[PDB]
Amino acid sequence: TQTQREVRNAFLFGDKKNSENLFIERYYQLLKEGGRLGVVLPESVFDT
Amino acid sequence: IVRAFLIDRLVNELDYKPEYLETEKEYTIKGGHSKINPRVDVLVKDDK
Repeated sequence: TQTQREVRNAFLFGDKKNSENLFIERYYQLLKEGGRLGVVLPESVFDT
Repeated sequence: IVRAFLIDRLVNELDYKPEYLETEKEYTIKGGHSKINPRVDVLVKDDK
């Protein structure tokens, strides 16, 4: 609860309780223009 | 000194989380006259 409330201002989809997806937003926040991203995301990102 | 005491009392006596707190926030919209772009002394917020 407290952690979710403390982080739902720095992410667009912080309200949604899918905190696993927050990492992709953090990946965008970290990568510079033209950077490369490689992840091991599960299938739920792709199909659900 | 008074600013530091206010910060201490707000974080501890007023039971407000230190993350929800800002000290200096410049405003070039000329919100009054403190500096060339007047700023704040203490600001605390909720989850927004």
